[PDB]
Amino acid sequence: TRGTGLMSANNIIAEGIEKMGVRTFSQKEMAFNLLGLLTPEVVELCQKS
Amino acid sequence: EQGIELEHIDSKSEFAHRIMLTNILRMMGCVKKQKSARGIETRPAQVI
Amino acid sequence: KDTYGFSILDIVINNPVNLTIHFGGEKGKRIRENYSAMIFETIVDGKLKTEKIFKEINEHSTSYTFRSEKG
Repeated sequence: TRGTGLMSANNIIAEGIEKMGVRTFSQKEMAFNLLGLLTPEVVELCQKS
Repeated sequence: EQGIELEHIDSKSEFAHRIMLTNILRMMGCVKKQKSARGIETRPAQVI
Repeated sequence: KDTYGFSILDIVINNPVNLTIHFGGEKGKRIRENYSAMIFETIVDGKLKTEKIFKEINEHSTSYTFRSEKG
């Protein structure tokens, strides 16, 4: 996740990492991913196991 | 924690470990105790 | 408690203004099914008219609140 206190020092190689065919995330994208885990369907899934 | 290799693990790393694991388990435990003291069994808290 | 997720003793002792039932987990889902099943059948011009009590409660409901004014 580009831009955090835990990863900021690595923004400069994110482009090459992506050239390998991998995806880096902005903080907005990662937050959207995480909020995906609070939808009713995933919430019910978590209550299952 | 930057530049702290195996032999540098000291006070700061122990405190960071407390924050990022031990007190997270304690926070889960505290929520469990509050919910059970009130007999709440059907409203679970999702921990991310 | 087992069937509808509320204690009658609690209502008698404390008389709450509002009471929320939570349908979380397996027990919550069973209680929600109990709520969903019950109905208010009636006869209209010599014909059955099966209504449903708790029209707000469906299979996507996570809670239900009983309301009142003073208890």
